[PDB]
Amino acid sequence: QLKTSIGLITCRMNTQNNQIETILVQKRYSLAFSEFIHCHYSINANQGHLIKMFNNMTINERLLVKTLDFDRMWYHIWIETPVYELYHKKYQKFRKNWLLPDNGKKLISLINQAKGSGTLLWEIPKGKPKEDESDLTCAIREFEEETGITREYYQILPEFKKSMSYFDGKTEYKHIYFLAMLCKSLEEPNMNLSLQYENRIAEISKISWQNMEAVRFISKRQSFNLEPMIGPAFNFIKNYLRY
Amino acid sequence: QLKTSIGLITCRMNTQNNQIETILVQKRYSLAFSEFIHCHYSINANQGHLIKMFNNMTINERLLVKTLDFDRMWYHIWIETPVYELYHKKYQKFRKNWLLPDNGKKLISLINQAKGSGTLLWEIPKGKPKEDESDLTCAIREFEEETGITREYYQILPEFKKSMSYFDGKTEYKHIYFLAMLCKSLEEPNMNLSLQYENRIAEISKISWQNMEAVRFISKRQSFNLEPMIGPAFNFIKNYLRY
Repeated sequence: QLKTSIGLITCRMNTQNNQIETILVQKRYSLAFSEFIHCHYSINANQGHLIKMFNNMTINERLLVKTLDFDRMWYHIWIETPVYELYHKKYQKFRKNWLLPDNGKKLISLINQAKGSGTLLWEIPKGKPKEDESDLTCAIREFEEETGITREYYQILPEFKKSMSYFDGKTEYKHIYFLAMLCKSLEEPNMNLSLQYENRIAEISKISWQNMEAVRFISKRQSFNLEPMIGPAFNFIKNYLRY
Repeated sequence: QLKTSIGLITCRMNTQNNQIETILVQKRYSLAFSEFIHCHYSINANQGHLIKMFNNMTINERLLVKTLDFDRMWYHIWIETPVYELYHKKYQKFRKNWLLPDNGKKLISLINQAKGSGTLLWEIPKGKPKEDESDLTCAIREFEEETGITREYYQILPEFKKSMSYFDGKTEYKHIYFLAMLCKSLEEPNMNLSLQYENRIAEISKISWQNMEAVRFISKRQSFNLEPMIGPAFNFIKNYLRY
């Protein structure tokens, strides 16, 4: 099939240096954890995944799994949003895998034997377009759903549009990116994260300005490499700022 | 008074580059969170702290506080180690601050109004010496309590010893550091973190080799600056490796 996400690259010049920075966001939890409490694994096939899943969670996440209070695990991703059917499907699939048969003991054992720890991803804010939206409207909406940064702080630069496509697993994920330049100054965007706006924090743990060296530094340390999108983003910024 | 911690700086040469790296560890939770469930704050004095404490927690931590299940907050730091008296002291101090008076509503409100998010520290493994120990014995013991890295992997370099002293708050914290060079190769130290060794994970979320640029990068982004200890550590390594 074709999974397609659309995001926005928002940049500024932090006047202290002659350096272009962009907004990246960090995820609160790992994919591995999310795959676990949504049961994206089988207990009859693919052992090697079951082992990788547990290893690629953070230590805190594993500690949550060691609890066996699936509700506590659910809260970590959902934070009390009401999905009962979703909940109870996953809960019963959870109950039949390690509570009925072995009473946790295989799960708990697998948790203990799990070695190392995962890494929470830095990403360009991106999302899935609503049915009646233009690409750019999705990008705008998703960008400030995720950062509180409203329209009056940036100007869309219309003639930029980059598109990565992935199939490392497999199907095809198309990632499309517009570009924005900041105008009203905004020195501390990580300050828009607050538990009262439960959708900025549903998935984000940090918002932050990142120059290029930060972009490269983070990319050496996570599977998702994001120089191919910030590289051209910043180049386009430079050529724009000249004129 | 004189608070004194003693740690060990363990280095290697990752042959791929001509680059010296050292072991740093990351904390699982923030000081702000730990100050909160141990009641290192007053509700009658120092409002400005109460606000900073909440802001300097991670989003997950705040979500734990938004639970009001103090036991769930306790588990985050203690992971079921038996301290009942400690627990019940802190629980009752917790109960009388926001459960009795306002039934959470001021605490929950303060949580919601909390803006931004904290950062979990990267540190050189360090600890507090037992009563009958030499400095170096504390450093050795604490180093592999915290990383699983036993004695046969490194050689102590005896003629290095660095000592920082802090009083930004205030009292005096003396931080003393020995130096070790790796010998048996150890390509992936983050693999020693596992919930079966509950004391390596009690406080650590990642172990990792860091070259100098990583050291500087992390230091621009956390209050604890650690170039003054790795700087001389690496210099001493270089001069050692020559001869």
